[PDB]
Amino acid sequence: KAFNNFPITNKIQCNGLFTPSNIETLLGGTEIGKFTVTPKSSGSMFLVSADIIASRMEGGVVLALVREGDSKPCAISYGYSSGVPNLCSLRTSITNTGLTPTTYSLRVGGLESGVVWVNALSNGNDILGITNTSNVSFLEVIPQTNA
Amino acid sequence: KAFNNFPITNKIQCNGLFTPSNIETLLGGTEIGKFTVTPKSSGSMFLVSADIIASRMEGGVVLALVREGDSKPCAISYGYSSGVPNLCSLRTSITNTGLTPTTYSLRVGGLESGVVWVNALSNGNDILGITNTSNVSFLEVIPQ
Amino acid sequence: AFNNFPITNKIQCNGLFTPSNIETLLGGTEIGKFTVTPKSSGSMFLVSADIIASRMEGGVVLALVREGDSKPCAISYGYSSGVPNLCSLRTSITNTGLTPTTYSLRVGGLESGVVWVNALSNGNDILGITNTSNVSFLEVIPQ
Ligand SMILES: [K+]
Repeated sequence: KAFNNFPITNKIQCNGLFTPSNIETLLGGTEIGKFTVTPKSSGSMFLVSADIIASRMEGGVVLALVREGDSKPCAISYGYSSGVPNLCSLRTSITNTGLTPTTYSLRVGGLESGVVWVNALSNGNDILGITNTSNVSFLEVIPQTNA
Repeated sequence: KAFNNFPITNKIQCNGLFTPSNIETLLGGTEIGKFTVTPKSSGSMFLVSADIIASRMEGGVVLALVREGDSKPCAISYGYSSGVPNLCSLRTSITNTGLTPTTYSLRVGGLESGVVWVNALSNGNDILGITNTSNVSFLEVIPQ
Repeated sequence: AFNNFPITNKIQCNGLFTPSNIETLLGGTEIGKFTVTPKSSGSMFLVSADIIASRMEGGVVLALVREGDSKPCAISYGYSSGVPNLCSLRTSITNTGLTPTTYSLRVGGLESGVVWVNALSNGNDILGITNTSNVSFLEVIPQ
């Protein structure tokens, strides 16, 4: 079937917040990447893993995956930073509805308040003075029919 | 080769602690899911990933995977929450014996003290006012 | 091909990661070495390191080094408040042949601080038992 990895090496200032008002809309957080994938197989799943290096002053990080054409996220996850960079992750298994190429958008933002930096320290400076890499991968798998 | 994903969306208050006296028993934590998988290949392994949204007042979260029929966990992992929700994960490779369906239970609880809420804020409220989703997946693979 | 490499020892990771050593081989403490051989050409390895780590309040750094290189090919970040927490590295590396290749995983403090792997910050067993961190290599064919 399919495997696709999408590295994200850009630094992103995510000043877009996630709130109870915007969480089920398209307005929450800040987009950090877009990814187009095509299932090879009927009846398959995409196992999606976003593993994002992020910093913020003490608080929560929200990640939201949006299928282009939908009006709200199809998966939402949560991370944390104390001030120092931490891996913030989203895992989901999406049931595929055909063989049409589909574009997903990943958005990142503070839980209710605060600015989140992706691939940087909490002030936007390079972590350890270098370029860092976050990753979003899509792995197509066939789920087992359980007897 | 078998694959299955098991979403978990209930808000669950995990009052069961993990302690040095219960960690090698079936009594630690609070069960948050139970899953039955069937290997298609003999001598395979399951790559298991539990990714659980959890909150607790400042402290450690423990995750334990228990194979039904065993007397203690076959895998143990650790997570953290400051009070705000955070993903707490267990990732392991588990050996399969034969082709019969096998049932696994996932337990979550505080490291030695504290209450852990799964899929909720530390007071049991909905995170961002919505239903939230945790996942446990099993991917069958042939080891080298 | 799938290969899993469990790491069970209690390891004091006293080697720091600093701006001066991050792009060298000198950062961190090696916690494991893994030799894998791609079965298919054009393939990638999906690498997942999930390491139980503790330190006094602060950042944990993880670096994967491929034998022959002068610096890490993947770097990730974790956190501990003083109690053990899973610190992870995820990456996809492109395979270049069908010959065995050796990788090294190093863990250390972000700029300062001792990190313990598979242990409390004083080197005691967590919950009084042996604990397990894992590094796996799953060979897959890309698009
Ligand atoms: K903290």
